[PDB]
Amino acid sequence: GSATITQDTPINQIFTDTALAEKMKTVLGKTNVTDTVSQTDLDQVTTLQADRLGIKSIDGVEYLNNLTQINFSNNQLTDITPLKNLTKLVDILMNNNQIADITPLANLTNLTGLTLFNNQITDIDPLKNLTNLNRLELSSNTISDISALSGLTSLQQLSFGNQVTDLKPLANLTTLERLDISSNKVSDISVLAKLTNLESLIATNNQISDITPLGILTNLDELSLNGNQLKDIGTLASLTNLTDLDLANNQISNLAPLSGLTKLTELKLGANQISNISPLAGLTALTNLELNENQLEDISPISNLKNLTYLTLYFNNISDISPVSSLTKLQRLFFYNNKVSDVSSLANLTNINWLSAGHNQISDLTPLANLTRITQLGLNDQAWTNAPVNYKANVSIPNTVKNVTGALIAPATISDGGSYTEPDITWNLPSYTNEVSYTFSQPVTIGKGTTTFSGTVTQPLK
Ligand SMILES: [Ca+2]
Repeated sequence: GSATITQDTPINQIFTDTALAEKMKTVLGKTNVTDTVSQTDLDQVTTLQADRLGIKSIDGVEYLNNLTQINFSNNQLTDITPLKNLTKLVDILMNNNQIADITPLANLTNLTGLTLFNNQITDIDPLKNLTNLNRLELSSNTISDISALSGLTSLQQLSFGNQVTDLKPLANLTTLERLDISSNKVSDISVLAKLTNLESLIATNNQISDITPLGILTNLDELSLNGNQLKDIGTLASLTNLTDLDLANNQISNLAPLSGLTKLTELKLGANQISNISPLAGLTALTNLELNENQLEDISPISNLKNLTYLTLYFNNISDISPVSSLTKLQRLFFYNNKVSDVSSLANLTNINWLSAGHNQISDLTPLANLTRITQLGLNDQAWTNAPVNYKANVSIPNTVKNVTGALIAPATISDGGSYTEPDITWNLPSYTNEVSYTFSQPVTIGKGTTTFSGTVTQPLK
């Protein structure tokens, strides 16, 4: 159960990997990799921090019999056979290698922490007797079967991926406080109802539609179900200790179950089917609210959310952005891809650092002029259609497009051979045309944020 050298031996004949030898030379207090070391020298090494060293082999590590902690994360390891007898090991950090075979860990029963995420592990049967584990991190592997976890009843933190469908091996792991099952193939989370000490559940990018198992998990303070197939979230009414909730990328329309979750400070509901946010009006502790990619038109319920610093509303059908004027603390406001044609209500949101409002109907930047704390800005690709007008071989309309300074922005292009003499855009149309149009395109900076303010304007002809 111990590898030893019988005579003093050069470091580079024990640690055959170039990078590891160089590291061990420093650890062992030698001045060259050809210098000899004794077994006594080797016996004094109890921890090894050898992360991000370009190590391809840990050959030699078997002679460090007294190791209790190792970090070989972010290397190029495949074979970990040298660990097989290092039974004093308590903690291993070995994420971000190319390890597939973890059979060498099977007898390391004093392990309490094991980090193996970002490897090429499928078979975790070697973990089954590591019952003193309190932390096990296996995300971003190719695990499809977690049967081996079923006896790891001291686990407090667990993550794994990326093939799992059957979570039933978790049933007896009631010591679990933090679980991350992101990026698996799970639909059935019934077993989670047994994990009543869970405080944090991250279950993103799965196939979950039924969350009724969560009903009794009232110790949850953090929950993420981003990227599933949720619609009915009635169960969440029970989870009154939630402070951070992510339900983005689902099919939710009815937010009433959230209305009593008044300890929420962060609520992420992007990419759902929400047309009404009245149930959020009482959630006044919210600082971060995401409502992008929904069916919103009216947003007046945000008016009471006075502590909002961050707000997303992009990809809705909002005409009236003005409720955001109630949010003095607002720092980031994204509402690109809406129908907003007036930003006058933003003029006093002096704390805004990030304003992103492309793909609206904005023609006049002057209300933004005193937003000098802006450091990121987006104003691309406005588009709108004027009220119809009566054809006319000779047709003329005024330019309304204003930069942040108040200056008119000259058209960049004009359709149907049309021309510009400030402020008039003038066409000569041989015969009847159903529409004419023009574009503008103006780089602009406010504060330190730079963008191009641009658009395409369509003029119907009757
Ligand atoms: Ca927070």
